[PDB]
Amino acid sequence: SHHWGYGKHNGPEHWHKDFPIAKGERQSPVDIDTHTAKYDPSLKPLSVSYDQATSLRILNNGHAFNVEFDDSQDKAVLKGGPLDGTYRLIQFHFHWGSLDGQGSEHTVDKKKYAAELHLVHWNTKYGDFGKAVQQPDGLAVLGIFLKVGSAKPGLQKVVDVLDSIKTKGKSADFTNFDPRGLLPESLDYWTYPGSLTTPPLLECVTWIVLKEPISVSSEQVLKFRKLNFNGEGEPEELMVDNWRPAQPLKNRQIKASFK
Ligand SMILES: NS(=O)(=O)c1ccc(NC(=S)Nc2ccc(F)cc2)cc1
Ligand code: NA
Ligand code: NA
Ligand SMILES: [Zn+2]
Repeated sequence: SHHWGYGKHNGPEHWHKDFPIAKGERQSPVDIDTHTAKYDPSLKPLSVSYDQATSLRILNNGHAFNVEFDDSQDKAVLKGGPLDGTYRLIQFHFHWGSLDGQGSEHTVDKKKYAAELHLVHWNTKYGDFGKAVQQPDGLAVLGIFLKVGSAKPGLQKVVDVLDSIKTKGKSADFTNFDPRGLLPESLDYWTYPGSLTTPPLLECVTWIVLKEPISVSSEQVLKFRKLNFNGEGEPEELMVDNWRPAQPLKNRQIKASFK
């Protein structure tokens, strides 16, 4: 069984030994150089259709926490933009720092944000998530930066349940959560082909990274930082700095949806 994480001994610089694709040609995250990304008039309008989203549960997996959705039907889907066809929401999670000056996976002109939200969707032409991650167009991840400032009211229900899932393997019922409350006003975005940012690092993702960050309060992010990577009863290792740094861009171009 694998033992990867974010520490010195098991962090991103070690992942390649068990997961050689770590050094592949389309790894994520990347730095988004805003002066090299080009506006693409071919991109169709982005469609985020979350009205019928059905959240179920929140889980501390020892790496982050996942808010999981019922994806047994097209209840919450992402379409348009660079995407061909229909991508179903399965879960969201975050990456964050020990300090407000770090935490995001993607960077913007080398700027690190305090955190990054990933809304994970799978291409319904492949039938199930497990099949989709074996395809180069299997997933679409909508990435949203978080900066510290004013509180995000739509985040507070997530913050308040974290006390109940402090340690690895703990879960809690998490019904009726509306992920629309985590979006910024603008859907302007950058897009490029990449990968999962954790093991197994599969090169199956179309990344759609929104330009406009959301603002969360210091108190909200402080509560993320009280989570634990460890299991119950084990020595405490605070769940902080669960982000992979930027990877080589290699042959890829980042396209902008906006002028
Ligand atoms: N940070 S991320 O790139 O958005 C990201 C999104 C999703 C996942 N993996 C999930 S949900 N399960 C999974 C399990 C077994 C596999 F073989 C493959 C994937 C990891 C990272
Ligand atoms: Na677009
Ligand atoms: Na915003
Ligand atoms: Zn992620």
